Amino acid sequence: LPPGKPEIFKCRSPNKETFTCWWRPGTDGGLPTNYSLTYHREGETLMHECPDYITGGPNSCHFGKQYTSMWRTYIMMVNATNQMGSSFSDELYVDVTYIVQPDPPLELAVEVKPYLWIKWSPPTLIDLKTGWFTLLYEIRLKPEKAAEWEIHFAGQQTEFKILSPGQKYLVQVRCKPDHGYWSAWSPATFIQIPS
Amino acid sequence: VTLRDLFDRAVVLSHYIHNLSSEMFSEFDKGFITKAINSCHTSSLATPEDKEQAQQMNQKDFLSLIVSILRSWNEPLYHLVTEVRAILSKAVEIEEQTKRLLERMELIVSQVIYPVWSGLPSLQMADEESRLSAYYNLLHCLRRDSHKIDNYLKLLKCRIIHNNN
Repeated sequence: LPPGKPEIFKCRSPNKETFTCWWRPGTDGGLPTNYSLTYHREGETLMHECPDYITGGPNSCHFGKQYTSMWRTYIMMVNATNQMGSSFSDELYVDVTYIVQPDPPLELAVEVKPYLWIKWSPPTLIDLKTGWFTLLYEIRLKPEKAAEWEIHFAGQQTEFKILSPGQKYLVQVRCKPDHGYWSAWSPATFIQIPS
Repeated sequence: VTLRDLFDRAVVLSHYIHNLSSEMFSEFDKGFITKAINSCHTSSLATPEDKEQAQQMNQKDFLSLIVSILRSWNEPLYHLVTEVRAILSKAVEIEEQTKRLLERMELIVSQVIYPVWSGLPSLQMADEESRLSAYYNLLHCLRRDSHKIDNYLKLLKCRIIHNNN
């Protein structure tokens, strides 16, 4: 009848300016009517509550840029509660600096002139121009029944070029920050090379 | 000599420094995060924590900071090595590079007062528990500050030698 010890199982920042964490209802216990996320930051005694339970969706806390600092630990807890009782997640120690994983890149186009010409864009709402964010890219591609993919690292460039038969290629691009996590591959683009 | 050439060099160094301190901290792990809270000698400083505060802070100020932060770390870096003798290997590497970076850094400033570190006793500690807390705090703090400098440099470069493009 009472919950259900919860877990904050991941946090992620897509751009060092905001971030979001996520929790799972607990290892068997009752149906939690309510959830609560509280935290403090180092260099501060003051106890906070989640600023925003909506935008991240189901079982999530979203920290807008107004509540997001780089280089400062966040000590976090979720409370799960019933008419019957309650339980507290373990404290989670988390630092925005080390949970950066951007969205995938946008508008992957492929043109076919002796070479093919791949072009993409940053995920939106990264701030690249200013120096704040630094985004490395990577490209994979494969004929249609190939066992293994071919990966070409492309650094900070938003374009790249390969030298190949008369064949159909699936191509994908992903991106990571200078230090952090690879985005997921973007959706595939398709290109036929003539003779 | 050129404000360019130098910046390019700095970032190259900063990025490389942040990497080594990551991996060193990383393998060093092998619940101490709990005592690392508020443990860094640079906490005292007024560093920007946002894109929005980094932008609001000008070239001059921003660069003094960088040099303070770097000046601050040769002390602990040096005793970190001193005391210590791959975990040894990387430290001797970080000491050098930070030295080259502060050099390049001091160049930049001519063309365009820092916090003391006193956790030495704490590294030479009788009890293994405390010893490891102090080493963990050191490393976690260096990883943090390497990251911050790198990011701050990457920023000013864009600001000044690329007018934010």
